[PDB]
Amino acid sequence: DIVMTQSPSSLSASVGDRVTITCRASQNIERYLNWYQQKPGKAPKLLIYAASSLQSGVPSRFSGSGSGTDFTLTISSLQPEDFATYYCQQSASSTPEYTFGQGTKLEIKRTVAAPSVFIFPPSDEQLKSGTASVVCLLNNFYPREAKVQWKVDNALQSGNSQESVTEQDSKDSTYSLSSTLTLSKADYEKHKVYACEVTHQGLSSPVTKSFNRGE
Amino acid sequence: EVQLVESGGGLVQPGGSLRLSCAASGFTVGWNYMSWVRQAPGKGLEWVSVIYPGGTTFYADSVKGRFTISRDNSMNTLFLQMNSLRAEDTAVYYCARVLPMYGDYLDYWGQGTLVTVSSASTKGPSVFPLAPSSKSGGTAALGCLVKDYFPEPVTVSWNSGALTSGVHTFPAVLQSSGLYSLSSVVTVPSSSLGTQTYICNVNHKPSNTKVDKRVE
Amino acid sequence: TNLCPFGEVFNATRFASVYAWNRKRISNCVADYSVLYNSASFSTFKCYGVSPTKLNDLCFTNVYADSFVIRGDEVRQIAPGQTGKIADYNYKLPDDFTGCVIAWNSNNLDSKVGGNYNYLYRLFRKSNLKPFERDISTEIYQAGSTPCNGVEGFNCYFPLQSYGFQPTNGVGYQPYRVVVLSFELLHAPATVCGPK
Repeated sequence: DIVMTQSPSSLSASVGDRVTITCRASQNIERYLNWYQQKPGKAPKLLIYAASSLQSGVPSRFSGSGSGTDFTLTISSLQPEDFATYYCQQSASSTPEYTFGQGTKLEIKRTVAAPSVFIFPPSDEQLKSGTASVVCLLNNFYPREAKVQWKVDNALQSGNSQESVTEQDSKDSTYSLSSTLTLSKADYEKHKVYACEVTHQGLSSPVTKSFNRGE
Repeated sequence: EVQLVESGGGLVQPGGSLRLSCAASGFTVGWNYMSWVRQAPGKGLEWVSVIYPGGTTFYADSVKGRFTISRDNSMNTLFLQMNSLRAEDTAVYYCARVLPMYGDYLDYWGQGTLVTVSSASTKGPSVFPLAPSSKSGGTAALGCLVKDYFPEPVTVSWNSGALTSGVHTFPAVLQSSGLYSLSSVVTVPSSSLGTQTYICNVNHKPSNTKVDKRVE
Repeated sequence: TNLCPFGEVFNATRFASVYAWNRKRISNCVADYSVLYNSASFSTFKCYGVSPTKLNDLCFTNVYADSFVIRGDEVRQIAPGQTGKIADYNYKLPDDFTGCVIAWNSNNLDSKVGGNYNYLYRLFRKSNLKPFERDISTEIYQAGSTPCNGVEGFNCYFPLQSYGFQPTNGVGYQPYRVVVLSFELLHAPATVCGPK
């Protein structure tokens, strides 16, 4: 079966820039190549069909070209909502044996933004279930690389926390992070003060948010 | 207006079966080329199956002999019956209308339904409030921690969809437990904590757990 | 003395589009399949029911020569029990098909620079074709709930599409001419036989 290789696999560019993604086919597929855009958690949207024809309702800044083995999808002025994953798909065979590329993720470059840090102590409702989850929140920052260290009575925690990062916001191109530190209620009640210390490019010095068990 | 709505996804035991439905409005499925496309978590798109207007079917070699695609015209619905599901079949499944005029391209997609196949049991979530404390400036964060559920997904809205600004619902992370947990937060002017009432609506339909919890 | 007119079908300056596939009835002559059986021009010659060896010693009360043009990568759809847009909406062979499918590349005959868009195929039809059925309808195909009234647009599509044969195309997308010889015989007297 025909293999579609997309290049690059990830890309970062600024608002207003010209962006080009390439799709290469292991065999000649003439112009039986389509380009789709997929935003996180949303349905893929058809942008280009027959290599160079633009689907109705798609902005004119999207356009595709190429033929045979090599094709390029270009966006002439990148905008914040274009953060997505772009897939090329071939339809060369008369009988259905469609294949897709492995996608190019297009991320927006923007100015540095420091996160707003918040801390949430464990719900009392979760505390009558024998467990405690302390949540640390990093809101609306860029770049995505942030550092969250939990400290329980100034003792660094390891292995009992997990982190989740949203995908790039479609309006301001920022990220947000949720870090959950989970303890037994028994080992929750053993310590007094819980802090999350965040290090980010947009912060002069690490920012720590802290609380004392039971205020 | 046109739309395709998928349903039937959920948890299936390895080797089990499940029937995915895709209800169409606008085009009539009986007269269209239709296709099913799957996407494994975090990876790329893979063609699954296609049905012609005349009834002819085609299947990817991963799924031949195990998946069958069919139609109901009265219901205007497409169906994907899956048998002896393997772990690799875990994916988001989209239905798509296909147009044949310039090769085959998929001009309208369904919006996915998640099929998770594993030997674990379905679990309803416990939803706890992440309440803002008094000193936690000009903005205040509040949210819901949806903990210990299986499988994904859970849908969280705020004030039954009335509040969408500032809402961040984070991708779920699988705990050492094998259970999922997830955070949905939103930041607000802290004056707004006297104005508005904030209820998080969590729904986990593999369990049909529906919980509306106001926070603070 | 009367030989059958296989040159008229095989050596024809034109072939029909597959949706409008042409059929010549062959009656009351002696057909030798000698020229065709051993020939350096063809790239497909599959016979079902009959063996191509015996072709010049077996007989039928009529034979039909079906002529059309498709692209090479769909020639394998011209066969019993196969599926696809050609087999479903243009030319269908039966499951009990007794006859020979012959096909050869015709890139220097039916492609032309900038493309020849005279060869069409039907890509939209409500139901599959019955064996040896021909559909010439050009009515706008209704894909939605609202009727079309002969106007194309969204969910209202022209049912035919041109092949667009260009000589630079790959061999799978090159035009192939196809002759389907259907051997029909009933207990009417046999009228088409061979050199014996």
